[PDB]
Amino acid sequence: EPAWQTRDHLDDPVIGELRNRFGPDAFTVQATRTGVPVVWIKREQLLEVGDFLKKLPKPYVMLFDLHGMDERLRTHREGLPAADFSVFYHLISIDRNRDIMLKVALAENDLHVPTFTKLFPNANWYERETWDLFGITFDGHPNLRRIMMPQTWKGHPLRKDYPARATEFSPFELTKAKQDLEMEALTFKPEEWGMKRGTNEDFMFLNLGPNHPSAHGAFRIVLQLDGEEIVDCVPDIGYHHRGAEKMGERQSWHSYIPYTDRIEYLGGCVNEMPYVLAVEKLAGITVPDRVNVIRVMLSELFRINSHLLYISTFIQDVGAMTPVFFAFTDRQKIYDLVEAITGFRMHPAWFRIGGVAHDLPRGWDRLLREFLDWMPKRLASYEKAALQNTILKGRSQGVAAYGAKEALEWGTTGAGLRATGIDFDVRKARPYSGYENFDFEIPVGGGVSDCYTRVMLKVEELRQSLRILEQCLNNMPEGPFKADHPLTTPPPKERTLQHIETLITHFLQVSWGPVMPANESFQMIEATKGINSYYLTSDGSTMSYRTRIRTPSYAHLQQIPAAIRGSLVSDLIVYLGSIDFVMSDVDR
Amino acid sequence: VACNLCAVACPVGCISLQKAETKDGRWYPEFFRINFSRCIFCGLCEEACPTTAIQLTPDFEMGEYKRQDLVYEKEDLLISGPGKYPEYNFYRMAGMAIDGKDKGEAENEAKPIDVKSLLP
Amino acid sequence: ATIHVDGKEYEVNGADNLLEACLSLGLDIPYFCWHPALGSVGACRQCAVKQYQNAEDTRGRLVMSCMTPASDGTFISIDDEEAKQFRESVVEWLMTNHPHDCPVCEEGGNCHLQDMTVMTGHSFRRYRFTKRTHRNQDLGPFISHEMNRCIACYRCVRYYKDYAGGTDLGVYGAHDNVYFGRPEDGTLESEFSGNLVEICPTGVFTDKTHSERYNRKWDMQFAPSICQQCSIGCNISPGERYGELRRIENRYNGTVNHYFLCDRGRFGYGYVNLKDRPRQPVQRRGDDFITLNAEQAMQGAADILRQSKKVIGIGSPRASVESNFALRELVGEENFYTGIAHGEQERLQLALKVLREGGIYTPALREIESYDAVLVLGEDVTQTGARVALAVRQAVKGKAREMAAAQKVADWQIAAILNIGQRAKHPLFVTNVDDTRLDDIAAWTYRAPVEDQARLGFAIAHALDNSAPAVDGIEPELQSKIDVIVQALAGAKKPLIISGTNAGSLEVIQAAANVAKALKGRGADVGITMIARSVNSMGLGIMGGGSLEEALTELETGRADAVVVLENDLHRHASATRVNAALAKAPLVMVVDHQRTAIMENAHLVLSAASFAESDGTVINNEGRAQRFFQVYDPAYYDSKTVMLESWRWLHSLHSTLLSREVDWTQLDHVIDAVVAKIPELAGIKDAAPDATFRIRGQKLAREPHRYSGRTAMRANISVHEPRQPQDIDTMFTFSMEGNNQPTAHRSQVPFAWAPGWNSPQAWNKFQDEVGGKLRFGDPGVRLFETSENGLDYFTSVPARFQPQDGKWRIAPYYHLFGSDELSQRAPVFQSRMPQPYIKLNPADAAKLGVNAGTRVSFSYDGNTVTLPVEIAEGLTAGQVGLPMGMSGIAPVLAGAHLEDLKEA
Amino acid sequence: DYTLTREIVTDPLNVFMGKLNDMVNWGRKNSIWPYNFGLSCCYVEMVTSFTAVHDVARFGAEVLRASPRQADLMVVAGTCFTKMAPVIQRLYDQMLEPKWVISMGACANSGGMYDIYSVVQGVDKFIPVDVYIPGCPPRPEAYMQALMLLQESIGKERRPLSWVVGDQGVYRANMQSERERKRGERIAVTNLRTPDEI
Ligand code: SF4
Ligand code: SF4
Ligand code: SF4
Ligand code: SF4
Ligand code: SF4
Ligand code: SF4
Ligand code: FES
Ligand SMILES: [Ca+2]
Repeated sequence: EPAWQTRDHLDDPVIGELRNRFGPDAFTVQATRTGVPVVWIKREQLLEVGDFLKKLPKPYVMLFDLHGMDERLRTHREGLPAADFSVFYHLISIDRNRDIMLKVALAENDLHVPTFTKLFPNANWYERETWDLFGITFDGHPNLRRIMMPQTWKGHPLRKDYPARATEFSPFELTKAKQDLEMEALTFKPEEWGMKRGTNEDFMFLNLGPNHPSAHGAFRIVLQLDGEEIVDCVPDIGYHHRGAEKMGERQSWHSYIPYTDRIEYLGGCVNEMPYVLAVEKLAGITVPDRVNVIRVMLSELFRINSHLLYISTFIQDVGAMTPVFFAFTDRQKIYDLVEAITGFRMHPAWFRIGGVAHDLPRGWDRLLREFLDWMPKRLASYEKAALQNTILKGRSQGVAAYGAKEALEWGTTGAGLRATGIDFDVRKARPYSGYENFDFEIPVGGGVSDCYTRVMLKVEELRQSLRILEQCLNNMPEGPFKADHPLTTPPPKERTLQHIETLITHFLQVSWGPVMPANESFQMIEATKGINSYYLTSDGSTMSYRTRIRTPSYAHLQQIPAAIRGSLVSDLIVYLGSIDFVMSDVDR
Repeated sequence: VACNLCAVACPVGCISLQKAETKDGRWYPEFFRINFSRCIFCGLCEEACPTTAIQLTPDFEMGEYKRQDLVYEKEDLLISGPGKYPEYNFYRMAGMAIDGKDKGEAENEAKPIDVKSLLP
Repeated sequence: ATIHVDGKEYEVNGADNLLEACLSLGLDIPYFCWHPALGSVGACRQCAVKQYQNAEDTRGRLVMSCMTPASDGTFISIDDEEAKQFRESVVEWLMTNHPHDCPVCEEGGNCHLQDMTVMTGHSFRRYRFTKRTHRNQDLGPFISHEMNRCIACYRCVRYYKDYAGGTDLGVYGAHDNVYFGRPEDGTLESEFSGNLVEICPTGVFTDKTHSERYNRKWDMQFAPSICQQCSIGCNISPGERYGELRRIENRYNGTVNHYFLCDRGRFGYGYVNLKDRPRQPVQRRGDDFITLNAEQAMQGAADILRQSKKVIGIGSPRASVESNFALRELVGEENFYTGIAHGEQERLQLALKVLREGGIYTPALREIESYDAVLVLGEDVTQTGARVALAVRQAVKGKAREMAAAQKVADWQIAAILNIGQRAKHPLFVTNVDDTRLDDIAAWTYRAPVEDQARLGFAIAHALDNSAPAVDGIEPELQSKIDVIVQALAGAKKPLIISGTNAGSLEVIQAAANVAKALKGRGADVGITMIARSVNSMGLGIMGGGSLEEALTELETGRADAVVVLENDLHRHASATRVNAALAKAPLVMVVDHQRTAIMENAHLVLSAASFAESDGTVINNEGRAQRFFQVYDPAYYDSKTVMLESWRWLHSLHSTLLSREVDWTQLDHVIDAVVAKIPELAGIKDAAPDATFRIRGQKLAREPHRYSGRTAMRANISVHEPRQPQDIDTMFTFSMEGNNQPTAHRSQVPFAWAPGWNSPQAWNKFQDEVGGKLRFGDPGVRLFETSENGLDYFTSVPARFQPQDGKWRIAPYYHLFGSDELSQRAPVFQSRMPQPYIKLNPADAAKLGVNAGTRVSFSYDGNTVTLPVEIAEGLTAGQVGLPMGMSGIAPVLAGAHLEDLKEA
Repeated sequence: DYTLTREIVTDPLNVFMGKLNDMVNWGRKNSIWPYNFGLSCCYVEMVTSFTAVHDVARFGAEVLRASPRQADLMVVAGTCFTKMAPVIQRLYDQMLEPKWVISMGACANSGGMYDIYSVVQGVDKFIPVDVYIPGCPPRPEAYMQALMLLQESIGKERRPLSWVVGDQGVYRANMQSERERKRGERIAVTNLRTPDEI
């Protein structure tokens, strides 16, 4: 049985446990290509099912994802409960190394679900986004307000009857929103943001945005301060919302790849990898080994690029300015190799459904050798010049620390979760793209996720990525760069240029689009900043019926108030520098 | 050959063209315009081109004073040579007859046999 | 019947084959040579499935699903590995000789062969040898020919010969050199040859008129519209790109015109793209012209009309029900006049009275094919109502269908049905002034003057029932042929009587009504069909109004000083000199029209009306069915200076500016409600389509496909800033991709057929309840009137025999499919198809006047002499002269008229 | 040719006043202080241009300001989201004369690939732009090229020397388009390197 085959996962022990606890008629198991068991739960049993999953012997500890779905235009709903809308809950058991996707069906007029925030606190922002984009009410939510769109927005953009395209620009609305911006500083009400005790006559209120002079993006945080101590902080996000999921419903499976590039814009091919893997699951494509090695090498090069940017930006946030110049020189070496291979620097859009766009150019190994000889001396110099400086250690050590429980309850992934001591990397736990054929280590922390611990873990991850690149350079299969599947999009170019069957396939694939049979697919990867996942629903057409992107920066930004309360503002800047987020990843 | 595959493959939709035909039957673009203020330089049009006509070249210096001047018509795009693919000719492959290539003169094509031929 | 496909149980019709049953169930089986309208022949071998003997069978056998009945307890597998391998191999065999042509082939993106190549999953070529090639033929102005792309599926010859009755297409040659085409270069002679471009699954036969301004299907903007070129009401999908009407595709209507158009509807759209069309309101000051915007035109026209003493209106059967009603509201009902002549109006109201008071059911166009005897009286159906002639051909083949059904032969096995019914056919009796295109299948053809055709009809009615009035002076040979017709019609289980207003005689319509009444009185299931002239002739007849001659007398006596003329070239319905005099005398002439007509030089105001591509409205076909057509594109999108509004919008805004001095344009549903409130006989046009608030789960219906390209570059030469999307407050369609076109959407109006994996016209399979049946939620359009409980009385006014008169030449009409409909003559591609105007003479009359074939003769009509060259017509009886109606200078009102001083030039 | 703002006019430009206006323009064009404003990925390539491997400091345009009062050039490098558009407008209004605008990338130019419900289709919907850079992202040397184009535009413009003496109108040179200027050399290109090699 291939790894992309449709499965019901009835042999998962959690299905038997749910059978024993709630009975056999309490839920409906759906066969998908997501790789996880998908269970349709009644709305009135959702909290009991969630608590039961949380109290298992090897429990489901993390709410990985929570979002909605407009099911009104879905023609192929065979074996599914009747639903105008639905809400899905992706939960991860680390100890079992397993997931489960709960789905609640909803009628068009009865669009309310009990809140999940008492079980998992990251459900706050997830349910705010579900209410914002789908209009689904969550009963019991502390502050159910719009998080992506402005508060005075009409409609819900991810509904199927909402038009995707930009409306006609009016300067009157711009001047009205400017007046809103200049009056908000005078008419601030600290109850509509979920805040309490709105002036003790000592709480000073500051704003950090909505413009930030940094590479992670521009965003606003409202700070409630007692002297220099943060007693409350609520973020304002959605300032970089690009409608990427709605655009996923508008582009074909092939033409959406450049949009996947710009989710986490320091990631590139790393961002492309989960999307093309999920589409290949929908298409039933098993890529050859050379494709796996090529995609792994590109992803590791972009991971080194992103980590160099993160370490240099953290050092600049501490107060040392020269390592960012040197790290950008190293980024230029990486960009030389990436430009040679893909023809682009930052958004290569080079991965394809079933492979990559072109073969590797002649002489790529010389550039890889030059980079692999250039990097380690520079990394050691960076450590000795900035990372071992006691001023940086005093700025970083002990600042915004959390343990394993706080990381699990907020959906924290990546270097923060591993800095809490939990050894969970996607490339080892749920291997993808031939990562099992590479010998590399996963660095973990001692149990405390500090700013310094996260930065040093990212340094060791950079060294491990250099090891993976060395193994990629020494071991390359001499095979195809595209799979021989009929749904490989586009087909190989020379056969397109001289064979009529291949020309026909290319013609229909680039114009109407490749036809993906109706299914649901899922793929999570270890991105540069945590776990990035694509959840794709095909209704049998040439475009996605639903593209859901889970990004780790959303979860880390939601974890910000739990870890920074009672600290200084300078500690908040250091924490923002040590998270490794970008606002495009947050808002999508 | 104004086949319009690059325009539909463009995710931004910044390619517009119209097919015209010569006297001998050769397809060509009557016009061809690319809005470079919209273009994201993703290369999907070059990938989709079945004739290797449209190509992305190593030239980054495209800065402009007026945004209307970033609309490049056919006179601003058509160059004097083959570019990155020096030998490919789609019309040597196509069965459609043009000037200088009658029926049966394309690659891997036999001469036409008329139905009134005496051979069985 | 119970079938089991891939382990799933299904209930199907046992009289269907497996391919049509499985395609009706939503399953995907590739196919080439089968068509729903043509039956099964088993040529292409693409539709192979694996049939098992029973449930406990594992080997199976590959069968063709199109040639295998969907009998009870059938067991088949589509996704069997051997069946999939064989279907891929069939695609591969078709691909060995296929040219490398998709970029320069007009079928690309709309190609059934491309779709089935992708559907079978065949994308790797291992064939390395040479490809066979073919020379192409010239097939005329409409169809381009490219035989390299042929897959030898035989669909073209089966449709053209077996279905459409054409004779100049065929298959030639042998084994892999099979060639599909004509015996030599020449124009395809069939009136229904244009359906080849959708019948052919490859790019062999292509729309040449589209090919001149080619664009791909995904780049089109479509709308569900009605063909304007005659009264049949065939549903069409006009598709546009860059502001110009690019193509007319067939839009499936299971009740009207299911898969097929005629060539007039398909290729006679080119008048919309004419450069001399009015784009904006123009007002003449002295000898100069000034261009106004819509507000200034409304203010000035309202002021001048308010100053006038009496405003009269002249509608048109071209224009929709809403626009004619808006004219009738603006000028008043008593001051409203129909734009057609007095005799034309009398024949039209008599046809309407027979249709909605004759007590005899009038069948739809699809229902015509089930009648087992046809009598056509006077109406040259092929040249005036061509799709009715196609349906009558199918009804004639009904006899072979009956004899095959007697021998327990399945209704889809078309070759066996044709073999059993060799040349036996249901009786067709056509009457005309000359030979018709239906004569090759007609049991009898009566070439006689229109009064003699009426006398034949009255004699048939009297021989069917003695209460009908008798005809005295019938020759014994004509009496024997009348007895043949009467014996054929009396023994028929379902006789059909077809007539129309094109014959130009009231007594022909009365004779048809008397035959229908006589057949009704004997308990037969008789149907009656009337053929009107133009797209909304029946709507203008239902609305009513005075004739054009009454309006001309009003404008000539001077008691009417302002005239509004809507969508009307007045020279078609009246003499040109009288019209020019009455319009030069009138101090105010306002013309609302979308074409540069000849009365726009004497027009003081000209309003740029929209054509059917740029307007919404309702038209009534000759069956009595109200059908809504929708706007295709916004004319102001590319050229913002274009002020081209709906005619009812113009006239409603004029009435509002006249009354309240304020400019309110309107909404379409308000005009619909106004029509159904003032006119109760047009109350059915409310239900023809849902209103503009109709939604499919909250979203509108899309006009363009999902992959519509160039949205940030198609106007970038004008300005790099993208304009706003056009807003459609009139209908439920949106002018964008942001809409719904799902095949399962609960609607009846479908702008275009597309499904994932089905990019060709075969996606109409997905848009149907069963393949070849109706649309899934019903065909659009509703009948205005039901069958009356009581019929009429026998018309006792039997006309006398035609006597020739010396110096008096009775004009016999000779209609043409290419040339007798005004807007289609305006299309530039119809000039190549335009026959040279020849005046038809009897050999005896031409010998008496001493003129041979090809000589120019001059005749005087309305005090004006015109010269036409002579063609000898044997069938035209003496005392008649044959003229081509509707041509340049020969109005259709001349049919049935006399002529004076026909002399050799 | 020139464009007047306070109209297409001619060149208004004594021989000392012209030389000293040229010295004013030279000082303005050789001292350009960009504003620090991070919108999206285009800003990452902009700060890549600021780094050592490119060294845009050579042109004197490295002085990055967190205050719009001390910044002469606004580089809109990123998508103009609907929530960020009033912020961009306020930051532009906070700048002082003379102020110049460079749109960097397809998002700032036209909206780019995001013709979506939450994105303003180009920053020139509400803010005047002097130099546009196509690309997604433009490479750092393209940003430097746009900087040189801005210097050529600045060196050919006429601004009020003082607010109390002389004409107070702002004159902007209607320069030739770069497309028509480079059409001579771009069309003459015949052969490029094949993509198989490096
Ligand atoms: S490179 Fe530019 S023109 Fe070509 S497909 Fe991409 S966005 Fe469109
Ligand atoms: S550039 Fe290529 S893809 Fe585009 S229309 Fe021309 S031949 Fe077709
Ligand atoms: S007929 Fe179809 S497969 Fe053949 S060249 Fe044309 S588009 Fe391609
Ligand atoms: S010309 Fe077309 S319809 Fe006729 S046999 Fe060939 S492919 Fe079939
Ligand atoms: S029969 Fe009449 S309505 Fe139908 S396509 Fe022909 S002209 Fe149009
Ligand atoms: S133009 Fe491209 S690189 Fe620049 S901000 Fe937009 S998505 Fe990012
Ligand atoms: S469709 Fe059945 S053999 Fe052709
Ligand atoms: Ca309209």
